[PDB]
Amino acid sequence: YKLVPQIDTRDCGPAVLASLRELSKTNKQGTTALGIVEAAKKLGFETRSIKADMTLFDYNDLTYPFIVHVIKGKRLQHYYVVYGSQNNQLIIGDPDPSVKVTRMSKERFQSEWTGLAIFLAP
Amino acid sequence: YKLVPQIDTRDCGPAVLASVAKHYGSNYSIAYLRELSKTNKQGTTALGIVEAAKKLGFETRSIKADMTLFDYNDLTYPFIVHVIKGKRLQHYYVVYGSQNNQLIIGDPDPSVKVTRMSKERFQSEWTGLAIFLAP
Repeated sequence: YKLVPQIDTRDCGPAVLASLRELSKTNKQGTTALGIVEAAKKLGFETRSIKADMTLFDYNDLTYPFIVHVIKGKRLQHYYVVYGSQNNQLIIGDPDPSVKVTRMSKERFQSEWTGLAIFLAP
Repeated sequence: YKLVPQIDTRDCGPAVLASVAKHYGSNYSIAYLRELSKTNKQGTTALGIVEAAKKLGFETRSIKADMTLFDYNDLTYPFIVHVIKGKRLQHYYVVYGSQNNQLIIGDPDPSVKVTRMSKERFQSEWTGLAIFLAP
């Protein structure tokens, strides 16, 4: 589960992306979903974004890994990486150096998750 | 329910901002809120709406909620919500009230403007992010 951690309080977008700062745009308020999409396009990846709910993790034909837009307190533009699910838990990567790859409850992820999932494939 | 429509492909953020700051008197040009909210080619981010609304003399609180939020009658309308509309992954609405199983929303889209919307459709578009602001 190779995850590249964040450094600045703004590079969360790029940080999930790699797992660059200018390609999306990333400015002071972090990246916008459209920015992640655009930047992933430039890098030779097909992208489809979807608005989903928890049933997305019931699907067996889900192509991991992918990006999710999440809200952490007042990090209203946060992003995770989703590598898989196991039992009733998710394996996610948080660019936040204090978190990185973690087991996370499906409940907790539901509380943070926008429903925005960005899928990419070459 | 007054609503400042969007013109540019990017100004949805600024447009909901003006549309609300208008409700408590203040009038601002979209070209300016654009600058305050740091809106670029890729629209505004929730942080942009928050910062800009503060700068405009508003105490603001953002929250992550679900539809149960509208089962609380002492909800103070109006407020801004982050929604997903098609490829418009950053769209925003104004929420003016609720009546029946339906909400009254303001969509800066000149073709939409103020509209009633079912609880279901709004649930499908909505992030859960609600931005409440007060002078």
